[PDB]
Amino acid sequence: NPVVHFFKNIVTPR
Amino acid sequence: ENPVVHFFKNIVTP
Amino acid sequence: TRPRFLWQPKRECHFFNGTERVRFLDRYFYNQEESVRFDSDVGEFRAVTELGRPDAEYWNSQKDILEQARAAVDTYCRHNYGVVESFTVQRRVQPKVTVYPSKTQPLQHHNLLVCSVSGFYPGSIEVRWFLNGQEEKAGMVSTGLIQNGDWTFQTLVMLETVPRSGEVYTCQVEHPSVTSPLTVEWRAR
Amino acid sequence: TRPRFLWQPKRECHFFNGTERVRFLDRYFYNQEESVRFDSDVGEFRAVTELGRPDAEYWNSQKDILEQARAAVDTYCRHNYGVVESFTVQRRVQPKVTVYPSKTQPLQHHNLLVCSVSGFYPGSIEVRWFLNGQEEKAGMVSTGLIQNGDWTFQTLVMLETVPRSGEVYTCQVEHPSVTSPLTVEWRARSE
Amino acid sequence: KEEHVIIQAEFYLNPDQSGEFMFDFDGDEIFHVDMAKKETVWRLEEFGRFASFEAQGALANIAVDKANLEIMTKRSNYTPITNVPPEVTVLTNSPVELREPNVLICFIDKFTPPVVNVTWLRNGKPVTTGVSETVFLPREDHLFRKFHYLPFLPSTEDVYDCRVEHWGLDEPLLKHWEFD
Amino acid sequence: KEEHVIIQAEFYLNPDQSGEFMFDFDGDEIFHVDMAKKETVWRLEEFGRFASFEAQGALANIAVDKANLEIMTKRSNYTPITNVPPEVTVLTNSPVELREPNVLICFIDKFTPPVVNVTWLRNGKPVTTGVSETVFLPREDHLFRKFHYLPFLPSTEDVYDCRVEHWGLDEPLLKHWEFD
Ligand SMILES: *[C@@H]1O[C@H](CO)[C@@H](O)[C@H](O)[C@H]1NC(C)=O
Ligand SMILES: *[C@@H]1O[C@H](CO)[C@@H](O)[C@H](O)[C@H]1NC(C)=O
Repeated sequence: NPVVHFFKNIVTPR
Repeated sequence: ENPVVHFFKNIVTP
Repeated sequence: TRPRFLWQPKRECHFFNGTERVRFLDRYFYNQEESVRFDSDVGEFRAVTELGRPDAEYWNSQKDILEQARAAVDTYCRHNYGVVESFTVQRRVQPKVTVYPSKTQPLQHHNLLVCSVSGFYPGSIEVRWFLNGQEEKAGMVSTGLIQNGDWTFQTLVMLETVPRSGEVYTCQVEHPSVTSPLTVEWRAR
Repeated sequence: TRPRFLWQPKRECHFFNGTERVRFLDRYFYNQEESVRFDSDVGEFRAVTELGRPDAEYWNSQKDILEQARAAVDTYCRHNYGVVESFTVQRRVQPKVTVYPSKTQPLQHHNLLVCSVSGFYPGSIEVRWFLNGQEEKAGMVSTGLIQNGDWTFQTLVMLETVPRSGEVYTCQVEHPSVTSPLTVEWRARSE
Repeated sequence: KEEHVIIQAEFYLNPDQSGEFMFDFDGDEIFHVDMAKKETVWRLEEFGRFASFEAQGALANIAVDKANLEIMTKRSNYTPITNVPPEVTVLTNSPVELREPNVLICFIDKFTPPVVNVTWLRNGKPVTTGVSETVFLPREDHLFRKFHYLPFLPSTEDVYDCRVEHWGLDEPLLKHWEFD
Repeated sequence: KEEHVIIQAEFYLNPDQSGEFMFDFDGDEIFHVDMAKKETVWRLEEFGRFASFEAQGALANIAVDKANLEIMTKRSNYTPITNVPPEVTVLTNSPVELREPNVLICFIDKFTPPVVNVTWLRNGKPVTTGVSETVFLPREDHLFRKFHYLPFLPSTEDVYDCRVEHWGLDEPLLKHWEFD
C-alpha cells in the first residue's frame, strides 16, 4: 500500500 | 609523612 | 574468542507539532564511537571523532550527496510519517486498571496499595492516588513506564498507607485513549 | 535551570602480572565526549574528537610534557602500586555465610533455598550447593557480585528445590580469605 | 519538546558476518527484514495491511555495510569492541490470574555487541512451545535491547527462569519468576 | 586478562563551581580531598596509617580544571551536558534478623552530571541519625556512582524509602524497603 522509503547507503573511498 | 601517593600534576592551554 | 567489529548506520527523523517541524539526523557508529553525522539543522556533515574526518570531508565535497541529505526532511522523513501515521501515531489502546493491596494484613497496620495499569498505548499516561476524595501527594512508589515490546505498556504505582475503617482510596488514570479519566476504588475492608 | 558544563581528567594505571606489565592512560572528558588522550602503549597524545585537536598537537610540541607522560608508568603507576598494595591488593576479609529458605511452608512443595554470602573481599568467590553430599548443578539463581562501596562485596545464590523429609542441603563457599572452604547446612524441616 | 521519532537502524558485525535492517517508532519496532528469507517482517500482522516495503532495498543496504565495516576496521587499526553485559529482567504481560493464559517477557537491556543466547526454563527444563523473540532494537547510547516471549499458563506448581548468555558476562545469568 | 586498576579521577562543574579529586582502586575509593576543609580523607581510617597525601596538590589541580573547563566550554561553542537519570536501588548490608542491627544501602548508579539529592525516609519522615554517604565515584562510561548508608534496627513496624532527585528525572524517584 503506501510505501516506506529507506535511506540508500553509499560506500566510502578508503 | 607515611609512604606518599604521587599525583599527576596539571597545567594549561591558551 | 576472537574480537568483534561493529558498524552501525542510524537515520532518525524527529517530529514537532505534527510535521510542521522536522529534524533529520544521519548518524554513523563504529563500535561504540559515533564517527560522522549530518544534522539537517546544520546543513552539512561533521566528524564527531577524528575517525570520520575522511568521510565528512569527502561527502561534503560531493553536491549530490549533500542535496540528497538536505531534502531528506521532506522526501524521507515526512513521506514515511504519512505512511505509518495510521497505525502508529493514531494507534490507541485502553489501559486495564486493577487496584489491590499487597500483603493481606489486619486493618490499622502499615500497607502498600497497588494500582496496576496495564496493556495500553501510547505510553503517555497519568496515574494519581486519592484518599477520601483528597489527593495524596506523598508516599507513592512507582515503577515508571515499562515497554512490553509488543506495542503495549504497563506500570504500577503504589501508595503507602495506614488504613482505617471507612477510608476509601481511589486510583485515577488519564490517557489519550479515554475521554474522561478512569477510576477504581478500594474500601478499607 | 541553566545548563551545565563538565571537565573530567582521568588518569588510569592498568597492572598485569603484578608490575611485570603496566599501561598508563591519560584521558580527558568534556561533558560526555572524551576529547584527547595519551596511551603509554603509543607514546604520544592523540585527539579522540575534533575538540581535542588543539591540545593533542600542542602538548606534543613541548618535549617536557611528553617526558612526564612517558615516564609516568614508573614515576607514577609503579610507585603508587607499591604505596597501596599492602592494604588493597593484599586485602582479605572473610565472608559471612547464612542459609535459609525463603517461604516457610509445609514440606513437599517447591521452595527456594537461599545462601547469602556477605562482607567479603576481594571479589573472587565460588559458591556451590549440595544435596545429601552430591553437588547440584542446575536450578541455581545467583544475584552476582554486589559492591557495597565500603570495600566489601556480597552475593546470593539460590537453589530451586522440592524438599522432602531427611534431606540435608549444604552451601559451600570458596574464598582466598579461607584455607578450607566454608559450609553451612539446612536440614529439610517442615516449618 | 519533540512528539515522535522514527529511526531506520541497521548494523553489520564481523567475524559473525551477521547484519540487520529495521525501522523503529518511539521505541517499538515497526518491521525488520529477514536476511535469510529475504522478506520484510511486520511487528504486528495488521501493520502489513497498511504499508509495504521492498525487502531488496534492505539486503542491498546491508552489503554496503559489510564493505564499510571492513574499511573502518582497518582504518581504526583493528581496535575491537569492548563487551558490555546485559541487564536482564523477567516480567509478565498482564496481571496474573491462576489458570488463565498469560505471557512471560524477558527483557535484555543495555548490552553490546548484538549477540546473545537466551533459553526459557520451566522447572529446570528448557521450553520451546510457542516461544518467540524480537530482533535487536537500538538504544540512544549505541547499545542494544531485546525481548523474549514465552506464552504460559499461570499456576502454583511451576517456576520459570530466563537464561541469558553474553560475552560481557562472567557466566550465564538467570532471571527467576514464580507466582507468589 | 587484567589484574588491577588505579584511577585518579577529578572533575569540575559549572555553574555550580563544584569540583572533586579522588583515587580509586578496582572500583572502591581509596581517598578524596575535601575541597572545603582542604584535607585528604581516607575511605577507611586504617588506610591513613599506611600512606599519606598532601591535600594541597589536589586544590591546585582543581584550579587548573576550573580554567580548562572555561576554555573547553567556549571552544565547545557552549554546548551543555545532557542529563542522564540515575538507577536507584535499595539493599541491606547483611541478612535481616529481628532485633539485630543492620545497615540499608542506597545504590545510585549510572547518572550525570554529578549532582543529586538524596533523603532517607522512615515511615514517611526524613532521617539523619547516623546516615552517611560517599563522594561521586567514577564509572567507565564517564558517568557516576554514589552510595548512601543508613544504620537501622530491623523491625516489622517500619517502612523505609530512599528519595532521589536528579535533573534527568521527571520527578523524585522513590525506592521502597521493608521487612516482612
Ligand atoms: C551461544 O551458544 C553457542 C553454543 O554453545 C556458543 O558457540 C556461543 O558462544 C554462545 N553465545 C554466547 C553469546 O555465549
Ligand atoms: C536538589 O534540591 C534542591 C533543593 O530542593 C533543588 O533546588 C534541586 O533542584 C535538587 N536537584 C535535583 C537534581 O533534583
